[PDB]
Amino acid sequence: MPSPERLDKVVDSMDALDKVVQEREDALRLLQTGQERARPGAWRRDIFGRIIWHKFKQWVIPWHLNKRYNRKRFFALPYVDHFLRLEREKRARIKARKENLERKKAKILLKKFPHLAE
Amino acid sequence: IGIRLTLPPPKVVDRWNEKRAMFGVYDNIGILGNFEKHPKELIRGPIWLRGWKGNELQRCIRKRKMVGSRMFADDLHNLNKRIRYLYKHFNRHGKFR
Amino acid sequence: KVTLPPHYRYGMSPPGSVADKRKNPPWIRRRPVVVEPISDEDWYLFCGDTVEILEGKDAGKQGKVVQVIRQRNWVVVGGLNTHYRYIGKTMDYRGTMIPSEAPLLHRQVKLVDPMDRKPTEIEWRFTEAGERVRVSTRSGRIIPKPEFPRADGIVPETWIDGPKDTSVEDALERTYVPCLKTLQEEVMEAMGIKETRKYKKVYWY
Amino acid sequence: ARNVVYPLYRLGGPQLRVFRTNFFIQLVRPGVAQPEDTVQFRIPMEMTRVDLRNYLEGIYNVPVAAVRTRVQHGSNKRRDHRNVRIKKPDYKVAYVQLAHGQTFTFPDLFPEKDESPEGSAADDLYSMLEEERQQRQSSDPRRGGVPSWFGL
Amino acid sequence: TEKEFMQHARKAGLVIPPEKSDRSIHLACTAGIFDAYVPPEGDARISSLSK
Amino acid sequence: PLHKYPVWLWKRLQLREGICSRLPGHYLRSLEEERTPTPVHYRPHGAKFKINPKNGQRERVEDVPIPIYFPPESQRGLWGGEGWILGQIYANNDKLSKRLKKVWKPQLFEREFYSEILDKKFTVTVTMRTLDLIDEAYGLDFYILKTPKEDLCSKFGMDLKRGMLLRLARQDPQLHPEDPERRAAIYDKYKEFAIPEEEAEWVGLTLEEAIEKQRLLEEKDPVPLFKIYVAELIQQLQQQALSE
Amino acid sequence: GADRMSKWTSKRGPRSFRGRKGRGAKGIGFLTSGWRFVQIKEMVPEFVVPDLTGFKLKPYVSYLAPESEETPLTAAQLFSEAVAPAIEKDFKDGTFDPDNLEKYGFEPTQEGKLFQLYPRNFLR
RNA sequence: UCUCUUACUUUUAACCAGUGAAAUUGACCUGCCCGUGAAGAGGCGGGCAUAACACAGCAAGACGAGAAGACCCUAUGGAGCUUUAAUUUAUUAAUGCAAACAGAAACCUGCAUUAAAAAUUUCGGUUGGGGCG
RNA sequence: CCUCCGCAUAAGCCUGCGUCAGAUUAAAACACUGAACUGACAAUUAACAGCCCAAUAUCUACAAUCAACCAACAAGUCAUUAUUACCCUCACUGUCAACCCAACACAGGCAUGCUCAUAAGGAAAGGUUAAAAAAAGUAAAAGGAACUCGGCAAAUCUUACCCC
RNA sequence: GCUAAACCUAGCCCCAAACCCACUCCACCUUACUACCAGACAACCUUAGCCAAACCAUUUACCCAAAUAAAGUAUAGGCGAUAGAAAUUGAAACCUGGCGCAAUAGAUAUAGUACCGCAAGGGAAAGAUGAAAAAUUAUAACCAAGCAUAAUAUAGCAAGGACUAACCCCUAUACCUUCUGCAUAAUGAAUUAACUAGAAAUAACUUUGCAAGGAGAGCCAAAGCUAAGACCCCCGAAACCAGACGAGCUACCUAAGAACAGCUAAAAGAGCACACCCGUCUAUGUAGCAAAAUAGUGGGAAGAUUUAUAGGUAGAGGCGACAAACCUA
Ligand SMILES: [K+]
Ligand SMILES: [K+]
Ligand SMILES: [Mg+2]
Ligand SMILES: [Mg+2]
Ligand SMILES: [Mg+2]
Ligand SMILES: [Mg+2]
Ligand SMILES: [Mg+2]
Ligand SMILES: [Mg+2]
Ligand SMILES: [Mg+2]
Ligand SMILES: [Mg+2]
Ligand SMILES: [Mg+2]
Ligand SMILES: [Mg+2]
Ligand SMILES: [Mg+2]
Ligand SMILES: [Mg+2]
Ligand SMILES: [Mg+2]
Ligand SMILES: [Mg+2]
Ligand SMILES: [Mg+2]
Ligand SMILES: [Mg+2]
Ligand SMILES: [Mg+2]
Ligand SMILES: [Mg+2]
Ligand SMILES: [Mg+2]
Ligand SMILES: [Mg+2]
Ligand SMILES: [Mg+2]
Ligand SMILES: [Mg+2]
Ligand SMILES: [Mg+2]
Ligand SMILES: [Mg+2]
Ligand SMILES: [Mg+2]
Ligand SMILES: [Mg+2]
Ligand SMILES: [Mg+2]
Ligand SMILES: [Mg+2]
Ligand SMILES: [Mg+2]
Ligand SMILES: [Mg+2]
Ligand SMILES: [Mg+2]
Ligand SMILES: [Mg+2]
Ligand SMILES: [Mg+2]
Ligand SMILES: [Mg+2]
Ligand SMILES: [Mg+2]
Ligand SMILES: [Mg+2]
Repeated sequence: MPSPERLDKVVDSMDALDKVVQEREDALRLLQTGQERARPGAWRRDIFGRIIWHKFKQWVIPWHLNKRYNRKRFFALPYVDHFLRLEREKRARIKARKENLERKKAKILLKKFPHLAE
Repeated sequence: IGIRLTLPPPKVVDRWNEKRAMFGVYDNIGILGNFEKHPKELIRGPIWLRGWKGNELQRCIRKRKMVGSRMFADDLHNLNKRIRYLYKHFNRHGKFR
Repeated sequence: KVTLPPHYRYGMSPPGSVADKRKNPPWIRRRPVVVEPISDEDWYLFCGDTVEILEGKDAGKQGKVVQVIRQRNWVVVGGLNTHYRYIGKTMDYRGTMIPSEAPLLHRQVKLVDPMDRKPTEIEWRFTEAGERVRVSTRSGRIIPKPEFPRADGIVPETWIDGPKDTSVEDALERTYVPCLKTLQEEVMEAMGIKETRKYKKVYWY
Repeated sequence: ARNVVYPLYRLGGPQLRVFRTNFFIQLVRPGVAQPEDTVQFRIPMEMTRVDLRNYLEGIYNVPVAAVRTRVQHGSNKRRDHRNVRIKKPDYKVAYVQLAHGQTFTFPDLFPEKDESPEGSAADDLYSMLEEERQQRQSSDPRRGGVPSWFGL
Repeated sequence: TEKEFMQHARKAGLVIPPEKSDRSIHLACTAGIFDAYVPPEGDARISSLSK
Repeated sequence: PLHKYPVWLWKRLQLREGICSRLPGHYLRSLEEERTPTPVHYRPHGAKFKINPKNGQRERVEDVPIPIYFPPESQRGLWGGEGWILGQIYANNDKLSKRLKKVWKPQLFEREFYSEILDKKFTVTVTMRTLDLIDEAYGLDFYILKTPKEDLCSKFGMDLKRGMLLRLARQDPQLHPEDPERRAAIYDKYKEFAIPEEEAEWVGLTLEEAIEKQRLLEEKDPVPLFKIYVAELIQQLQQQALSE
Repeated sequence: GADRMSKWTSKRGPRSFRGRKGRGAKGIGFLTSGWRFVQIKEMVPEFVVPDLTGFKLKPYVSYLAPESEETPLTAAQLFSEAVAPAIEKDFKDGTFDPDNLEKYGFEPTQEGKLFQLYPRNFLR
């Protein structure tokens, strides 16, 4: 391509233009309504027991009449409690490894560079 | 094959670092401190091993009744199986009766 | 975009070049070189700043810095600590020998005071205006950051507007007047589009 | 627009209007012979032929008569060093026929004459290699491999 | 049985380093003489004639 | 590694943060309580020490409650704390015989009762224990109010307590609106169970129902920043005029 | 032998599967009896393209421009620049009341507006 | 088909060129006879024979190779199945009583008795080829 | 010279013998243009097909088989009206290939519509020699089951009987 | 001198401390990752068995919220294998560590990816120059088996005694394991490298301390008591139980479809005979083309037929023109 950087400049310009227009609308929405999100939503447990942010959709009939919406379950049954602990402990092992590994790097790094301590 | 062709990197050990020059200090805290402290209280490590000694089965049994409620589900299940196996090994297998 | 392995080793060739791909294929895994941690604020070596070589083949010689690598704390000086390699070699031609510079660690170079061309240590301080500057430990004098050409290479002092370049008088003119209307509402007023039909309420869930 | 929530429409509702569109089309040269009025574009999946018809007339003021689109599958055969299949993204190819009998031919964006520099260009590194290569000569067979540097 | 050789090297040009780089090659000597000198014919005879 | 807290303490840790910590203080105390229910399917010892006939020594004795299984159908009636007993038995009452599974179920009756506070008749499923306890309490309304939560063992029974307590607190005229004298007479018979309406509104609710109830009290559309900034601007302008 | 780790698209499956699965394009109508598709004009997004004649701005900006610091817009900054001068002027005059908030520009409700703010009923 | 086989073509085969497996393998510089031996010897004893060496055939030997083979026996090792093996009726069904009712009954529940259909577990050793221990 | 194959659809598969370039170089041989390998680029354009149906009541005894005879049982594969509501219109998706399931470029498995021998699709022989043994096929004097557990194979195109 | 061999990091393990993550846009319970229509659909229910009792049938340890001590005591128990308290006593507590691992190790992890299986599920392998690759004129020598350099000369567990001399002479029945006894024609081993198998202190003994007392609460003591040292392996079943996943093969069923030339006959679970289905006999093949095929010969081929598609029945079971058949080789 003759000038590949030209595309990057326009894409940066397009994203900057989109940020400015979006920011102005967001500032006005907080003034008139105070809502921080332009799309309605709520925090609901899924079938897997984890807290998720469910983004609402547009419907013509109320939710108590929707055939397809009512099949979707937003509650966790008791048998998911054990799996939640298992997944939490899995992250704890991952978190522990990261914390312990960083300390190992520092201890080794002072052996070859003692001036770091001094 | 199976043996290195070069010498290992040289290792220099500081015989007078902070830890070695102060190793064994306060081991006579009870004798020289009017028995206010005990040398076993200077042990640092697992809460179920400070000032206590036993075989593998006794360590597993003691660990389960002290930190068993804090262990992970996988670790707790492994500990329970280890106790079951060690119970069968020591009380049913061996050369002497 | 940028695709760097977790233990990618930076070298003289910039990342993403054709030579870098051959030198560092995505599958290879080498021992990560130990790098002394240096804060970005603590770093005091910049391009275009003359430094003296403390250790090397030719120590005590001062040369301008053309490139710096923060990842490995590397300093490149033109005309100093350079080996010789054949460039443009083919099957029939032996090649042309050119001097190729070698990187220098930050501890292998030492900044020199502008007044006295001697090695010295510098410490970061502040001026009266509040701008951060570096002050030498001995014979404290201000050493400003030398001017260096930009990465892209555009010279603002030799810049001519093109056919699709906004003029400065139009890129700085303020046309925005704050109000309580969205862009969608404002455009219809300017364009003149009228929509008398109303939007019926819907259910969100 | 893509990656946006389209407001739902009900009977007698307001006209759906888009003021800023994120659709980007690129004109491509057809790989096979096509009619003169036929023009080929690459459009995002979220774009339809009805949107494309209003896209060209709305923005470029290009009258279009017939629009036909097809979805092209991207080959997933490529595998990397980890034996993981590399997926080439699928793209939608749109064929546009001009309305008022206009004929469109894809221009040559890289003319050979323009590529050749009429003005003199003298690279510093290139000059060093060229001059030394021409000055240096092949070893004379009659010299039998004896170095020619020595004048003795 | 799916293992293969690591044949993935391709030939690249060493004529020019990667472009759009601030660093440039520093050269100490020129390629050729700026103005070629042609010694006068018969200088060998003048070698004997030192005066 | 190890968890900071034991697993059985995580339930009470969830009451320290989130919407649970914002629940009323009196309601939170009722959940943490683990009061022992009244024995039903076993006879308590009655004493703390007894003399073992074998060795003639004063040994300590403890009452070990028998686990009770309450079917979900028991939450729509007043079983009096009875329920299914899931246990084992020995054939022919011989320890050397094989062990078999045995389930004991209470005898259920769909009796009808009348509540004076609510002025309504209910057709509920009850056992003989509930019938006896109501007679010992001298009325259904007394039985509901006197019996604690761990002894009622019925979600519907807890809802009746909440309904009755609100009428004893609000002094609701809906109870015989045409009989002012009769209305006061009923409320003077249950005056000993008066509870403030603030605390009587959370009685019997489960943890899940309390969370939703508290969420509704905290649910409101956010105030627009325009209204907030108007107060800030005027307040600053008022102080500005004072300096002038 | 099926590749379960591949993106499921409309190109896979029998005729019923291929016709029901799409690519993400929003519908612009509905199917009537006899499989006859009815297109709604109001469901087709109509592009509001302005006139670009005599437009000062250009896609690029000349390098001879100041490096002004970035000042992201906020609700408080927008309120002070637009609404505050109107309120301050009326406050000095002495005729100010909360009832006239709609006069300053405040919108108590978003209903009855072509462009609602929450939830928004317009495209980008 | 045979007395009684024979001829020919094709594939295979063998040779030249290309590509290139598998079971197998303690180490072998790997002979015959007689004898001996854990009872069937290339290896021990006594005789005989014996330059090295590849290719093509053959199938007597290497108790040839291939799945701890089939076949009998062993185990206080398993499982299926059958039953007048032992241990049970939890469960199911039918009655009885208590309970609970109306004024009689049913449903339900508890405790029993009958079966039904199942559940758990085991199959003592010694001796005896034509027996009825 | 073969063709018991072919073409298309359905299902399945998912770019998998199109172009260009390659230090290229292993598809069970070959290979420079080498290429069923790698990189890059190109592509299959809807009329066919898929994706349908405003509500409430009310309607639908008499097969099919050339449906006309006849003859059945196994008794069958196809229908609306009334009133109200209703007038915007051609979107979306599938479209390639020598292809799929059998660990393989596997002598196997594989639905329907046409062609019933092709107008389509192919190649049994790497070269040589013409030993044994082995597989397949053909021919045979005189005899014709003498072979063998047995007319098994092969030739031929047979008769009669018993058991179940 | 080839193949190779070496080369230290990635990262991990065990503790301590501290209570952890989860809204860029869009999509995602229908066939998930699919903008957009009238629903009613609901969670809760003793674990069992292996195993030990040398069978087995009652029984047989499983954190339940303070270490130690009371104490393996009271009790429980085919009073037997074994199980087992309480009153009471009261504890210190400083995260930033290692007589942990170093690419067959340490997590499986370069990754739950490649790959395998319909699914549940199983589950890898490997990397190595240098300050500089913008020094490849590069990261020199030597090292397993395997080869090459360099085929072989009577005779024999291949060696030993020897010898001027390789052989020739003389002497010599491989190893391990299992058995009374193996050169045994009994087991295992082609070979190289790495990995791979004896854990417990009651008593007694030995060596110190103190001593009618010993011990840093409890416990023992008629020379004992305290402390240390020093004794108790690896691989392999067929099974059993619990909870899941499977009827895309097959067994049968349901829904709505499709196929069956020609001839003879008659309104046939008829005859001959293609497609099609089936697999009688023989041969080839036997790590094959094929974890059941090829060639020829056969049975049926308008029906209790064949077949595509979707759905159903799931192991204490299904299903079955009962073959103990079939339910993913
Ligand atoms: K043989
Ligand atoms: K395919
Ligand atoms: Mg299309
Ligand atoms: Mg050959
Ligand atoms: Mg092999
Ligand atoms: Mg020999
Ligand atoms: Mg012999
Ligand atoms: Mg002999
Ligand atoms: Mg031979
Ligand atoms: Mg043979
Ligand atoms: Mg025995
Ligand atoms: Mg049992
Ligand atoms: Mg159509
Ligand atoms: Mg040949
Ligand atoms: Mg003849
Ligand atoms: Mg004979
Ligand atoms: Mg005969
Ligand atoms: Mg005969
Ligand atoms: Mg025959
Ligand atoms: Mg729709
Ligand atoms: Mg709809
Ligand atoms: Mg046992
Ligand atoms: Mg047994
Ligand atoms: Mg590993
Ligand atoms: Mg060697
Ligand atoms: Mg000899
Ligand atoms: Mg089961
Ligand atoms: Mg089926
Ligand atoms: Mg016919
Ligand atoms: Mg027939
Ligand atoms: Mg059949
Ligand atoms: Mg037969
Ligand atoms: Mg067949
Ligand atoms: Mg027939
Ligand atoms: Mg099914
Ligand atoms: Mg059948
Ligand atoms: Mg039978
Ligand atoms: Mg049988």
